[PDB]
Amino acid sequence: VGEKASVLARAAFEITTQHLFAAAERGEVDPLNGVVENVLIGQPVPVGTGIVKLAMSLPLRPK
Amino acid sequence: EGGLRFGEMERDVLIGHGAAMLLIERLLEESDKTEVWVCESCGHLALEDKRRGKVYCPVCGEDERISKVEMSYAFKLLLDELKAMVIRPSLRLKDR
Amino acid sequence: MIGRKKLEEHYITIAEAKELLERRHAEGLAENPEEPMFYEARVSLEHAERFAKLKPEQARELKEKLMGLFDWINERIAAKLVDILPEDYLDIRVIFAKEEYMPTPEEAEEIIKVIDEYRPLE
Amino acid sequence: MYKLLKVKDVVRIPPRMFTMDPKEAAKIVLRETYEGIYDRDEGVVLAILDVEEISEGVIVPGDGATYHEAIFNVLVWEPRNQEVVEGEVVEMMPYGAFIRIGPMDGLVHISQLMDDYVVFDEKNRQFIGKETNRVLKLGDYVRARIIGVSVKSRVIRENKINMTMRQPGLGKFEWIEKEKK
Amino acid sequence: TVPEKVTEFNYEKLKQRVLNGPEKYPGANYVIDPEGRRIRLMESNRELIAEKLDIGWTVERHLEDGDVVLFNRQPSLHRMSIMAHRVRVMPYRTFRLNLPVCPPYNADFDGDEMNLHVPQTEEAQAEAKILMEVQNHIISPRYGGPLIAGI
Amino acid sequence: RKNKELLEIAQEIGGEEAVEVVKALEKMKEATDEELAEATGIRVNTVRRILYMLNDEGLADFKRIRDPETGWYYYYWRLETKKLPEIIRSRKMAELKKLKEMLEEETSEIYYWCGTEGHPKLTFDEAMEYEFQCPICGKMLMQYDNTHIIEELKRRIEELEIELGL
Amino acid sequence: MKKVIGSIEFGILSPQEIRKMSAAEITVPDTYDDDGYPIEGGLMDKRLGVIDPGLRCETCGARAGECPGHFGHIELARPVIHVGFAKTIHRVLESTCRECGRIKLTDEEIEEYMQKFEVMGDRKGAVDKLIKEIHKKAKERMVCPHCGAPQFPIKFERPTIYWELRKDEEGNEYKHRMMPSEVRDRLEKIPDKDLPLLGLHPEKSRPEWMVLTVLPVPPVTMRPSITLESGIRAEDDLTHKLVDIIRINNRLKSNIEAGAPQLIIEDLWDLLQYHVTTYINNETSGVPPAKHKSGRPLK
Amino acid sequence: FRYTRFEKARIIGARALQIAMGAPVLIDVPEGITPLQAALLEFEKGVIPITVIRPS
Ligand SMILES: [Mg+2]
Ligand SMILES: [Zn+2]
Ligand SMILES: [Zn+2]
Ligand SMILES: [Zn+2]
Ligand SMILES: [Zn+2]
Repeated sequence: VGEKASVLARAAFEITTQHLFAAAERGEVDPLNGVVENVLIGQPVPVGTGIVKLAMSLPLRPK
Repeated sequence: EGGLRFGEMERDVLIGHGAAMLLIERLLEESDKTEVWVCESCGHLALEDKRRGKVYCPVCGEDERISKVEMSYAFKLLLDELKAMVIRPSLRLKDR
Repeated sequence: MIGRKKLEEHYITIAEAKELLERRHAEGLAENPEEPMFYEARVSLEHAERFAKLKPEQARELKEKLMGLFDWINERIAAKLVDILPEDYLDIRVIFAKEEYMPTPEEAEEIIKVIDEYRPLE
Repeated sequence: MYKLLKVKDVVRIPPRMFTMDPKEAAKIVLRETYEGIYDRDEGVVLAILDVEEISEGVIVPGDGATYHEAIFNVLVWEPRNQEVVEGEVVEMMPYGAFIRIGPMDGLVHISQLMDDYVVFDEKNRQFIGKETNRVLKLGDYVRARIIGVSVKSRVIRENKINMTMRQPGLGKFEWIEKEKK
Repeated sequence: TVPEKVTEFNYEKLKQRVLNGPEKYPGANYVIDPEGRRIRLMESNRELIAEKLDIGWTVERHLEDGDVVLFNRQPSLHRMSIMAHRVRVMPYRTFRLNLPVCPPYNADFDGDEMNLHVPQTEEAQAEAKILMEVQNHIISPRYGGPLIAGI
Repeated sequence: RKNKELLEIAQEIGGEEAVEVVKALEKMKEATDEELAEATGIRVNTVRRILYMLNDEGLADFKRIRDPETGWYYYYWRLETKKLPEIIRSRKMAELKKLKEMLEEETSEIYYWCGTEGHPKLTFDEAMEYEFQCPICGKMLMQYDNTHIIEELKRRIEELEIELGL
Repeated sequence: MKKVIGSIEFGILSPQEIRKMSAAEITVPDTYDDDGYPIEGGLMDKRLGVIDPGLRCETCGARAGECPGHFGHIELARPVIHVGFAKTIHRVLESTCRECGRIKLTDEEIEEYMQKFEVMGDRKGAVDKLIKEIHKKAKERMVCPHCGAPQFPIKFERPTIYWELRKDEEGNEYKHRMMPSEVRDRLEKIPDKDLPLLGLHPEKSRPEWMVLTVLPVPPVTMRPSITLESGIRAEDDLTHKLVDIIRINNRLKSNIEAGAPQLIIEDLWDLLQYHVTTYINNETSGVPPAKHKSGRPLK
Repeated sequence: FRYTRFEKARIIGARALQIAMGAPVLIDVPEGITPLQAALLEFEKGVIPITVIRPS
């Protein structure tokens, strides 16, 4: 938890962060794909059902 | 009119099953969801204008396609706190 | 931006475009909301009726022919000539007044000779 | 002047018309998104000609509809700067004249008409020149040159084009012919 | 209540539900027009609402026999402490839980309390019934053996 | 020349009062503000306001000196003039860029004017808002405007840029 | 058409950006005033945010209920060191040479450390070792390769003051104080090619922007006025300290520009430095917490 | 082609939501049934047209 994760994945752990938090402000990115970042922002987590993608051809005569 | 809460332990149990869809519905959707217009090449939150009915982001003037983004109201306030300091939270969106 | 990317564009004369609008006009004709064409589309049709100096097909033939007459005549400039239908050297002057190159009377007459056909005779 | 555009975009097909071949189906949906709108770069989107090819459907978590990558042809109208156009005077005002040159109108002010002192006939709706007794009124055919474009809103009724005719070979078609000798 | 979104095959059923009002057991509480304004079926009449319903609306009926519901003991120690069940309705004031499903909750019966929440959106509801139902959890992931059995 | 150009920029800000300030500190090579005020006859407040501007342009230096009897500080000013021919450029580069931006604007811009001795040169955006009468005075609005000076301002700036484009 | 959040790229707000994203310059140091008609021209709804039953805003009407607050700015008369970057500013200042802009390393040495930057582009932990070795190697040197080495004094720190033990008479080692203006003008010389060799980025986070020149003002919606009993307006902590900033700021511009007794500038400068430090962090080190007249520390 | 447990749940979930908003149903007659239970009978007959794009 102290090692590398995403920057937000240490924001909700051991609030002291104002020395290590400002460190990331000098040249850093973040994409997503954690678990707690996606739950804070409102996106589907990548485990479970979220890791499937559907596709379907659209004539559909009912019969 | 209150019951019990869904805190730390209740999120980790639903993840274990793998219920992604069920999760989202339970913890966020039963609050407020606010829709904001983000600029694509700037990253800064745009700005409306009523009476004329249009959007407009600061640096680039209307030409650049601005896009709608749906997020929890709680998270929008969190960006502001960083924005009140000298930190820039560029939101780089990505297509469907 | 229209869409993700623009992959192909083409310059069209006013006369040929009239048919496409009329075809689009003929559709809808759907009766359920009746579907009238909106105002600005309806206005453009009337404007198209008056300025069509050539037949749809013969405009294509001239459009191809004008492109092959000179290298410095691209498709837009050639299409513009079909829209204006210059009669003599004076019309060529005013069209090319703000352009990079001004055609001499000699090289203009070669263009004029091509435009000496197709003239409506009215 | 008109232009033909071949552009690929992404269409959201509602389930309510899910029992219909995608080419016609996506065409109706796509049509009620572009007609009547001024895109600042290219211009007035008049009408969708046709839909060439459409790709497979993809479902996204949450919505339930189907997203497709379609290919279609568009007809646009662009009034580029200093492009020579022709139009018809369709409106008379005591300070200028609106000239319909297509889907829009082009205002030319009275001080940029002709190299002559022009006076407004008050009793009628026409302009009369001092020296030359030429009178310009409603329904005349003219030839002008674009001098300025004001691209404000996306609404076609809010953008305004500025033009001028104060050059040899412009104005009403009948004046041009009498001046040639 | 659960939203139901009337389409074409359950039209007949829901017409009777909203007509029954908020008092009787197979009744309804709200009706949602396509615009989104919720109309509350209480005040003085429910007849004129239950006219031509016009497909595409949404009625919030009371829980009927068969809706999926979760169940939680709270402290949620192991993974198995939240499981989806199938509603059956009986007169009195306690939750009735079948006896072999009382090692996984680690419950006894001397006053312990349980909570039950009801998922709503059609994707969420479906997901709960296929993936978390009791029968898919007779063997425990901790050790290779049955967990739900005779007491 | 080298002495001359350093005296001209301070004249553009302060004036003749500032020319004597630059003349006074070059004479003494280390001075307080009172020493620079007495050599020229100017008040010490007027002298010191000029020195804060040259401090803000990176052309005046000072190092503090503790008065050991009173416990206070008084400054010994010096010069640092190893930035001279670049600030001549680096102001006039972007200022001519500001004059580039104006001339590039003047092509597709202001065309109308009010016919008074004051408030001319209206934009076409304001023109349609005014509906072809003046709201300032009330005179009838006229047209194509300032065509000589947009030729003249084009012919005032383009030759200044060739000197500094080197 | 309904996109989702791809990524987030943190960085540092530039002064240039702050001027466009600001809606208005806050100038009147006051709060509401009083019991009726609450509309001023500085810190309250001067196109900033709405909280009263009066519809006025920045043209959009948009009443207090559901109306995202808009930011403001303050044009600070003088540069101000940001307390949060202080420790890092030390690593930058004493590792490069003044007037040139080089990292005090020969080209060859610079050239080969480039190859350790592509092989390490994902692991934050093991790159911190490599930055500090460059740091430690530069601090023990005095020979720049582009100014001929003219004897480089050493820097000082702690908490926010800097010094340089130079020589000027014959052998002295007086402690010349350091002003934020001095520091700022020395960082803009460092070329953009060298920032990757340090811990910075060329576009998102320029080093010179670490010296605050414009302070962005939080909106009205984030600064609510709680009421005590039923008629008392217990003002918000943020609002009070901001008001305190403008009161010292307004006297500051008027007191240096007119009369110049020199002494005032020394006292006034450090107080502003002191004051801004509390606004960023009230629980800072070495800084007496600026409280409100009640004993309750401001958060 | 045999589905995994997670893919099965998703397909039903997606299909059920379509059935609410229109989207004609095959032979699924009986008596009044929720949109969820409609998707279960259609899937039990192997007529669900949704295919799983497998990442490979
Ligand atoms: Mg117990
Ligand atoms: Zn932008
Ligand atoms: Zn006037
Ligand atoms: Zn607002
Ligand atoms: Zn050097």
